[PDB]
Amino acid sequence: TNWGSLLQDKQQLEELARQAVDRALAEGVLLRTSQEPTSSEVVSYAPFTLFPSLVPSALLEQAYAVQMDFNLLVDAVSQNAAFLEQTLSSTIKQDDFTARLFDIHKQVLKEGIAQTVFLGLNRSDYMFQRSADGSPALKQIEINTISASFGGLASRTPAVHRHVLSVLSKTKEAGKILSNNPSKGLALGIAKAWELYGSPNALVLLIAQEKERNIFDQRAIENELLARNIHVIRRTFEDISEKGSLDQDRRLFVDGQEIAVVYFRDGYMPRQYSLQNWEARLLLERSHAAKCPDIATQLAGTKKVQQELSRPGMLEMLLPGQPEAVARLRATFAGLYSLDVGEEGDQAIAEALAAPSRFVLKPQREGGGNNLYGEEMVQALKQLKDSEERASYILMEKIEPEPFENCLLRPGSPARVVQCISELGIFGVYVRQEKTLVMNKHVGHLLRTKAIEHADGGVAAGVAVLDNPYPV
Amino acid sequence: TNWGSLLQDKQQLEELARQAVDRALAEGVLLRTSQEPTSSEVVSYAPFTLFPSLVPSALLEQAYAVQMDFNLLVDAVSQNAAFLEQTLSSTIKQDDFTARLFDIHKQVLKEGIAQTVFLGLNRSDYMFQRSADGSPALKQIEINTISASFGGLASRTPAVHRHVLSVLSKTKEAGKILSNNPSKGLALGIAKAWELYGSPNALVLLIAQEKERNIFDQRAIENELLARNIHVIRRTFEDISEKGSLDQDRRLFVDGQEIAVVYFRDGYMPRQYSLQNWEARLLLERSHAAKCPDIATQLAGTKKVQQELSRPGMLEMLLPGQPEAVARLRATFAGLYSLDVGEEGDQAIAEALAAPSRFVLKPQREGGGNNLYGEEMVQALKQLKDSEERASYILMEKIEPEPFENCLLRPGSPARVVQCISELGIFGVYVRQEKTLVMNKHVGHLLRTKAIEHADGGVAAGVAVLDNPYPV
Ligand SMILES: Nc1ncnc2c1ncn2[C@@H]1O[C@H](COP(=O)(O)OP(=O)(O)O)[C@@H](O)[C@H]1O
Ligand SMILES: Nc1ncnc2c1ncn2[C@@H]1O[C@H](COP(=O)(O)OP(=O)(O)O)[C@@H](O)[C@H]1O
Ligand SMILES: N[C@@H](CCC(=O)N[C@@H](CS)C(=O)NCC(=O)O)C(=O)O
Ligand SMILES: N[C@@H](CCC(=O)N[C@@H](CS)C(=O)NCC(=O)O)C(=O)O
Ligand SMILES: [Mg+2]
Ligand SMILES: [Mg+2]
Ligand SMILES: [Mg+2]
Ligand SMILES: [Mg+2]
Repeated sequence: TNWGSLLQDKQQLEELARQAVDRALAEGVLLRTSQEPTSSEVVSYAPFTLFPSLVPSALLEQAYAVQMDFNLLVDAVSQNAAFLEQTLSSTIKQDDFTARLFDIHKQVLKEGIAQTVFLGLNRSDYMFQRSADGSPALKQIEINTISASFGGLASRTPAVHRHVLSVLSKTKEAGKILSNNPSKGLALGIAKAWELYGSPNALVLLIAQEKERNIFDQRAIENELLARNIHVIRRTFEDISEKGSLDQDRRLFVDGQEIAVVYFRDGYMPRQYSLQNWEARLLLERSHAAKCPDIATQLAGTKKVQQELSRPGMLEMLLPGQPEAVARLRATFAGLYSLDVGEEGDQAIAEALAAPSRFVLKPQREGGGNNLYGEEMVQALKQLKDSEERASYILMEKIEPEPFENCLLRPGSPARVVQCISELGIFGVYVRQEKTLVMNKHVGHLLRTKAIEHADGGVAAGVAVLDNPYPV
Repeated sequence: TNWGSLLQDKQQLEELARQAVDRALAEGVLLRTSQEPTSSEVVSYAPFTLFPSLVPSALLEQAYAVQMDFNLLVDAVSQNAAFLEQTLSSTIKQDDFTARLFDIHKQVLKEGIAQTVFLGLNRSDYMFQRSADGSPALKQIEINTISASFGGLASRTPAVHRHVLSVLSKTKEAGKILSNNPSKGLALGIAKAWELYGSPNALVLLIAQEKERNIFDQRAIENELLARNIHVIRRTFEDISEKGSLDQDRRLFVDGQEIAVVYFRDGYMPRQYSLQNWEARLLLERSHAAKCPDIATQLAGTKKVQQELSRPGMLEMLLPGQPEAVARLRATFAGLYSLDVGEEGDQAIAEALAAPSRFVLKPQREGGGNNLYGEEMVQALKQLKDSEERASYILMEKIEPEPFENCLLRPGSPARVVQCISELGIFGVYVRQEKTLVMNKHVGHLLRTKAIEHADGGVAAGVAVLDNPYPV
């Protein structure tokens, strides 16, 4: 178990790190370099821990047992239009980006949805909260419903931790690492959706920007598709505007080829959309191809929607008659507070101002680097208290897991032995034809770990690194 | 079959190349960059063809059916001391490098061989000669008995060619690519040798320079060892001099750890040895650890020894009573000429001077970039004719295979559609305890291809790229 003990001897560290890095590159745990995000002529290893972080087996089991419930929940939200408008009514007057996303959802609702096949590829993230007894409890940090990444690379890292332990003759521990293959499962969902669309020669369209350091993780899904004779074409929103078009039955065509599924790897942040990219996203949502996620499902992944769902009776109204599901889901909720104009918002603000190390302030963003904490959160709250703008955020109880030592490897920086905390993610996959759920599953996990000084996180954002859960 | 047809459309080429490269990096077909040969912080794909080159199945079968014979042959040569001294008697007065190798072999013979376990990991290379009928015939180019590389990377590229064909929906052709796993087999030989040495905690010592772009191909063998709980330590000759020592029973110790097998990845060229590296190689050959190859076996891989073995009755005297083996081996020999002082040497020189595009002039070197052809060969022959120095070389019939179009991918250069020729290699593995052959096998193949303008070759030397034999 204890890694700290293996991290005190320096010559041995340098050697195990050398071992890990070479095995990681051989297993395909790669990213393009930051200096040339459009080129695969040169690449490096994605950041990762030297050893797999210990994770309570019961919590890992618990995270897995609630994924099917969260896939149901996200899918009920995306279909209940009144819930989404009421939930986001205040956010959309203050947040341009949520307004545009919501406005596409509205135009689409208006014209009628062309698509008849629906699917979600997501990742639900949790932390381990020290509880009353002392028992760590599984608490949800967020749910990611657009461009849920790192499932390809995560299938490749276990071999890397087994290797590091083998070098030290810890064959027992090496043997306990869990094998994990999420990209197979994510791919199977797009496969199912393609099958159901029903056009033998239609392609899966992957939406990605040209500067994309994480191409290998996307290629992994493409490899699993390609093995089942489903072809993917990669294109940017700009490409869609120049070459995407709808036929008479609203079929999407790209370069004359028919698209069955639109898998988004881009478009979860405002910086990714110019005026024309917004038209291309509307164009894709208006089409008959299955969308991954469709625009409503992307709205279901907002932090505001997450906060609303914790209010008593909210789970019950979305998943009526499903009390055990309701319970599994609710056990994972930590404190979530609306900051809308009103008494509840005023109270949450006063609590955050009184004990700022215990809350996080979150805008309706995705992908890391956008939440506010401690000093910045305090300063922002003091300006937001009296502004309508407050409605663009939500406030949340900070989980503060017990820190454990590990060693982080990131290209270009020396191996770093430090106190770290992890975040456990479970990938979910579901597909529905009209209103019948045809596939609903969990497909694997992702443990992301970071050095203790980072309030925020995310691998693509440069903070957390890839890891594997060592069951204890 | 015909690749030329898929190489005429430019937008599609750029796209299949992009596909191949990304799949190649994901499968671990890597080299460190040339600018930082000591760092794995950044890497690229090893050069490779876009499609697998067509290879006559009968010749590929033939190359495989003679490997066990060549392993026997190389092993008989390394044990027959009179043959080696007589063969190399003239070379050693003119070639310092062969003199030093030979001198270590002599000192070791003198002190008596400490080692009791012997093994060879090699690669026998052939080209396809247009023959009388028109039928291509398998002809040996050389046999590589020291640092026989690219067996790890070759286990990884088939998935890459299957991918490229799959993208084009040629599932039939993709299905014909042969799976290949030489590093498993090479590793099994060092494993056998370690087993036989018999010390549970002794390590396999890999001799490699610090600047080594091909580390991943070496790590592949280390991975297979590590999976069988055999540990490898990587060290340079300089490290051996500073920290290697022999005990009383001539046991090799490195940093206090006992070495069972010495696997050479360096030391096949004079530039790799300073005066102290020469002492370290002698020190390792004097030891009780199994050597891969041992110094005599390295001498058995010289081009001069190859030339001598083609003389009538020479195979017969090395492998007495083995006529079918003799025949399989002899069928692969092309014309080989001694250039020693004397009538035969004068005649070969006159033939080479009369038709220089048909011969190659070879020094006793290894690894590519050292032979002489056409203009340089002619100029060298005119100076060597009357010199004692002529004995440092041998002359050989050039094989001129039919060229076929393929596309070569090399990092930093645009995909290049060109006429190419291939070289088929078969990896051999054998182990012997005292005088009993305990393992003798072929373990996989390596197809190396190059653009037609290159007289010479080799992947590490920058000319040939990795490929796969498409059986026709
Ligand atoms: N409630 C929380 N307790 C602890 N850390 C949190 C909490 N909320 C957010 N974070 C930290 O910030 C990171 C990013 O926040 P997140 O809610 O997941 O939004 P994003 O969609 O930007 O990832 C998390 O992975 C975690 O490191
Ligand atoms: N006899 C030959 N016919 C054709 N090409 C040859 C011949 N001999 C050498 N070469 C070319 O030069 C390369 C290097 O020669 P080789 O004999 O294999 O020595 P090295 O040990 O340097 O590889 C070969 O892979 C091939 O491209
Ligand atoms: N361009 C990347 C990044 C997308 C991204 O960061 N996705 C978020 C959901 S919005 C996530 O899964 N990131 C995980 C990680 O960064 O830790 C892609 O498709 O890989
Ligand atoms: N440093 C390299 C290069 C050694 C080398 O070039 N080996 C030769 C035998 S001397 C060979 O197999 N080379 C094949 C290739 O370059 O095509 C190593 O261990 O990989
Ligand atoms: Mg997150
Ligand atoms: Mg998120
Ligand atoms: Mg050669
Ligand atoms: Mg050679």
